[PDB]
Amino acid sequence: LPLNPIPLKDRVSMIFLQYGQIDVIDGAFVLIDKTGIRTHIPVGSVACIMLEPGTRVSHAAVRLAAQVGTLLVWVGEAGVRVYASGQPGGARSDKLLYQAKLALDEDLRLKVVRKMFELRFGEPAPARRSVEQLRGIEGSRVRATYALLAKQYGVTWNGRRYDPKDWEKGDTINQCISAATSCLYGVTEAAILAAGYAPAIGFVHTGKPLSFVYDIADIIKFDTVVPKAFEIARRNPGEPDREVRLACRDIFRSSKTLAKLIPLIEDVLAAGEIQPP
Amino acid sequence: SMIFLQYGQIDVIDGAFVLIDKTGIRTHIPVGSVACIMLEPGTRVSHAAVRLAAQVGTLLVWVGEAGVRVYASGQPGGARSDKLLYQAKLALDEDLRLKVVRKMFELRFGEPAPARRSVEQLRGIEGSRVRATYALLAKQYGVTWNGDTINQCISAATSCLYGVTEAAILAAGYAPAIGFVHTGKPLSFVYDIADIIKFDTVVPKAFEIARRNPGEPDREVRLACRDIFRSSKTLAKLIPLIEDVLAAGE
Amino acid sequence: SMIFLQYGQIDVIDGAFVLIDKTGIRTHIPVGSVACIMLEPGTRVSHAAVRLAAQVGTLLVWVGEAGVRVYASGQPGGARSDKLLYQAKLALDEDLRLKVVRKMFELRFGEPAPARRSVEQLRGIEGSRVRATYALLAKQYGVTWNGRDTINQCISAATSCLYGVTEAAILAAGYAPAIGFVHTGKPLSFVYDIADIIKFDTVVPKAFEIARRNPGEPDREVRLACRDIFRSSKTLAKLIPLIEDVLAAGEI
Amino acid sequence: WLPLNPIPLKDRVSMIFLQYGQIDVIDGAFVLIDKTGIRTHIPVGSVACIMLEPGTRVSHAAVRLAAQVGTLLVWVGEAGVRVYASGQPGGARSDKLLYQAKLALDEDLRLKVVRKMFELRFGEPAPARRSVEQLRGIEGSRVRATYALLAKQYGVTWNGRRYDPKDWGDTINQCISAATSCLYGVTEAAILAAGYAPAIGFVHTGKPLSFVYDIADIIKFDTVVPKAFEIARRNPGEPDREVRLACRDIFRSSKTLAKLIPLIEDVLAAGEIQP
Amino acid sequence: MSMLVVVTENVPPRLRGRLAIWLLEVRAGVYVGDVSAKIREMIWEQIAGLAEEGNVVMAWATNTETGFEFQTFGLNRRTPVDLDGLRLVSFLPV
Amino acid sequence: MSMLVVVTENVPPRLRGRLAIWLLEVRAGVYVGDVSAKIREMIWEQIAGLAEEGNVVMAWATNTETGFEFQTFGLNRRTPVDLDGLRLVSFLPV
DNA sequence: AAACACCAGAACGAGTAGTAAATTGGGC
DNA sequence: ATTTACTACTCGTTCTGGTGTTTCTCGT
Ligand SMILES: [Mg+2]
Ligand SMILES: [Mg+2]
Ligand SMILES: [Mg+2]
Ligand SMILES: [Mg+2]
Ligand SMILES: [Mg+2]
Repeated sequence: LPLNPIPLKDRVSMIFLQYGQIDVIDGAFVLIDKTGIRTHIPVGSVACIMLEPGTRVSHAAVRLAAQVGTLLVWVGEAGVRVYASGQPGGARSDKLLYQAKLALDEDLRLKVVRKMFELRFGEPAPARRSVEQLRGIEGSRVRATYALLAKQYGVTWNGRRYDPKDWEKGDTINQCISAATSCLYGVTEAAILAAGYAPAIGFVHTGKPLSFVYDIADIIKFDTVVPKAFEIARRNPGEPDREVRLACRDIFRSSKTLAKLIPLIEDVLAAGEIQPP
Repeated sequence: SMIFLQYGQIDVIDGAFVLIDKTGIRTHIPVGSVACIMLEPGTRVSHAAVRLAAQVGTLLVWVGEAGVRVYASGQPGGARSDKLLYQAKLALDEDLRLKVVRKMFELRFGEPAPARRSVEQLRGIEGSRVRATYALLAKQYGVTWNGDTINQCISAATSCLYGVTEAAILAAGYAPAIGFVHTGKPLSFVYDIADIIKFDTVVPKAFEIARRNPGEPDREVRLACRDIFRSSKTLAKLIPLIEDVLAAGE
Repeated sequence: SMIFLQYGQIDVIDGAFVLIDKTGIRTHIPVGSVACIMLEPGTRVSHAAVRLAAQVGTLLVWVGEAGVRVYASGQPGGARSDKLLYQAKLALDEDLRLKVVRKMFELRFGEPAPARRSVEQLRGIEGSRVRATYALLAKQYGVTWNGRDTINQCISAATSCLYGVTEAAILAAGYAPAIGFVHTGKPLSFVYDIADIIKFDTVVPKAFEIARRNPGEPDREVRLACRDIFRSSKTLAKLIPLIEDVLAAGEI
Repeated sequence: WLPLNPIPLKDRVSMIFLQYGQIDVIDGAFVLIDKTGIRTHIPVGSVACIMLEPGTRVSHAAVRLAAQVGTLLVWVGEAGVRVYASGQPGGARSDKLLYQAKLALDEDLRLKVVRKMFELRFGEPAPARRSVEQLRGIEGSRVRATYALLAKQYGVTWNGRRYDPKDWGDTINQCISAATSCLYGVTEAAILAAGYAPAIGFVHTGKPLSFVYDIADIIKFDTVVPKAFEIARRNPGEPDREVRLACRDIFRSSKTLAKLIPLIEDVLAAGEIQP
Repeated sequence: MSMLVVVTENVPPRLRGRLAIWLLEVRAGVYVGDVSAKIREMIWEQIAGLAEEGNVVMAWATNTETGFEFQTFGLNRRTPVDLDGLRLVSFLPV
Repeated sequence: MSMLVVVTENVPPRLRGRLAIWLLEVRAGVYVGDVSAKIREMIWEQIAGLAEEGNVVMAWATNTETGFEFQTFGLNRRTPVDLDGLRLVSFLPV
């Protein structure tokens, strides 16, 4: 009786765990609190598990998460990803060389980037523009999206501030966007690994160990995830993290993000015209 | 370098990496000077420890005992863009692929491969050499060999070898799925490296155990491999070997 | 012809209706003198008993004690095709309906209804007399009356008991409880019509008697009293011929 | 404090057959205790009709519970024929009863209803200026053709319709009589719940279930009867059980319970009088 | 119409029998059925009214990605927990 | 993908934890989830394989007349009965 | 005759330290 | 240090047979 992972589209989006030790009481994921309450967690029915500060994971627990193919993410403030673990063996050889070959050749790389551009904005990019130039186009379009979303919900907008120091305490808007995109990067990384590709090999983003995660996520981030973050910031709640967590998943549910994630990568890589595996 | 941790909790009590023993003794661990940390069974890692490990850029790999089994590794799907793409470059191009195979062959038998041979042709030689080696080993440890307690021991032995080999590949920063001699398998590169040092130590130890014909050959081989991997620092000596192989791809 | 059976199983041991008692004593019942069988609480009917009842055309009705409440009856929606349409014809036609109502009025108060009055107009006379009747009985007994506390609780419990035997009579007669002349639209409209005729004759004054002593559990005390009345006075028995007489005035 | 109301009939299971045991109300619910003393809870809810086969003894309280949840109780004979039935004594709608009655009393209106039944059944209008007896005669000739057609289509040895169990190892008539009986079961249960009278019929008259026969015959050959030929084709053991099992699939697939109530109102609509 | 599951503990015989009017009792205190939205709500009204000092949990299928929703009555050793909208269940100690 | 419910009795700890990998354990031995057909069948493989002297009943939502279907493993006080295709459950007397 | 309200005991299963053993379910 | 196999033992729920009661949960 071997233990194999279930299809990712058939899973729950994400779970956040904090303040307790993680054990494997008789074959299953358990979270024991400081007061000693036990909480069984269905790791087979969860695409991604987020580990907040205060958690201590046992060796066997990490092992179980890999068998059922569940990505484990240690997160920081506003849900920023710190570390992650998973089945290192998991990856398709035919698909790895496919992604790599598409990335190494500049001509092939450019075709892939244009596909990302087209799928993201809904229109083809101007001809004979380089990656650096599309990146410039990207930024201009993004600033407009921020402004439009601000006007639609009634949010005080001063600009995108990435580091938590630059947040004006009562700002709550940037904390929501950074927390929202973090949730998307979580399930996206889990999707890429399950798809059998490398998260490190990117076309638009390069050099970063999660460049491909950023490439894929950016395409649909403002389509669903980010606008949901503005909804939360409008009401200005006490615990913006939780409401965003709840908000992003509901979006993932209605839009069937997990189901449409796997075909998107292959759709993107197809633009290279190299024979798909 | 590298460090092995077993039977204890990993925390950040007051500013430093610590391993808490069953006796409650604290053991300071420098997060500097550690490319990779291998977590043997019985270990519990705290969130703060993982955070610190990420800051100093230390790879976390969940291994079995003495790295015999790979179960999970940090930064899944590689973390180094340049090393994965380097490895990819060597495998995609036929000319570079052959150069890498020849180095594997030379490091394996202790002598350069015959000239103007292709990868497929070199694969035929290897198979011939391996079966001959098995026969010779059979004669040395008085074991009846046909190609069954002997195979059960060998199959258990190579599994142990695949563990430290994969752990080395991960620590080196390369992909286990991208192989030169073996291809298509998700651990193709593991098999490539493991075959090089397979008959140097592990397999002759497997024949030794099957020779005594014990009740639990599986456990004894795994435990024996554990003892070997630790004392000989096989995992430690594997990583420089790996980089030497891909360097040959020039 | 009708029979009440209680506390026993109904089988067909040796060709005929038998009632097996708790003492194991058999009570043989002939198939002739049983047009309808009333099943009081505590009774268990066998399949064979039901089969025989169907052959001889015997109606089976599940009732409470002395027909105080009906729960289920054999032959649901209807049984006799001709009687359903007979009652319907009398209710649909305004001229025939008016004749039936006048018969109800006359039998109830003991005097002929006023001339040139319609059904709607006759309802107004009825309501005034009923309200007056409640008041008169109130002074006759020692109960404080203000209109339709513990006084109403007794009366409402009484009329429910009365509606039980009335519906049981209607079913045994083979008519529909839903087709009414004075009351309409309600699924028990015909029950209310007949019940009002004999309501103040026995039942209601007994409710005032109970309310006078003001005993514990007034609801229960009233129900049992009604049971005793229905049995000793054979209320259910005298209702059925009364019913057909009422509908008869509608045709001639 | 404890109200007990019936659930919509279309949301129920069509039928259940019970045999050889006593029926009690152990703590509020329908139970069937066999001679060996095993208890079998029966949900009287989620069951449009309950069939009581020989060997069953029903308690007074059991009949009471069945009536509250609006479940029709049917005592059945050989091959599932119908003997007796019990249900809410009242439980009928005055507006609907008088509607049906008015349509039956008026000679002209009655004929309009009959013609509608013919049209819905065969899929084509009835011949003009034909009486009830004459339309009834046309009906028979076509049915006889249907029997022959159904027999050849399913490869069943056909010699004719035998109603009495005396006249039939030929399993085909036992299946047809058992199949239509199941249909008559849910039909009677539907009519009562709808608030109409099973006794007031337009095509069928004189029978205590004349209206049941009228409604059931319209859709009888659309689904139920041809399914009986399928069972008889294989000529299996326990023909009764297989037919009942087959009928369940039909009532489900054809959504019979759901389509039964609108059928009555659609038929009576032909009267041209406002329901 | 969606699937329904009711699990009862320490409830009076009235409720146990009541649930047996519509639902199938596969195990002791475990009822299964397929009811509409209204009937389900009517089932719960029967539960909250007829259960005393007892604890009941009812789960029905919905269109959330978990595929179902559950609500509890009374107190139990196992209490449901809300993890950012996702509801699991914890085990309380002594 | 349909709703799933697994009720276990006298089963070894191996199975209870295994079921807790995919399903939610609302009550002691009562698991709830919403899995696909393919997954449901693999869970049953886990049940029939890890249970031996224990009894399990699993009910899932379908397009059958009950709206759901259930199958049992091992022997229990409550045994299912086939009433002309419609399957309920009986209570055996010691 | 059938059914229900009340309760502590008998039976039965789940939860719980105790003992012990492992660090484990294949090969390329 | 972490996890599992294994067993009575404690705790807790179901089932049940002892008391006794009712024929019952209303209004046109
Ligand atoms: Mg970007
Ligand atoms: Mg739990
Ligand atoms: Mg029972
Ligand atoms: Mg222990
Ligand atoms: Mg008793």
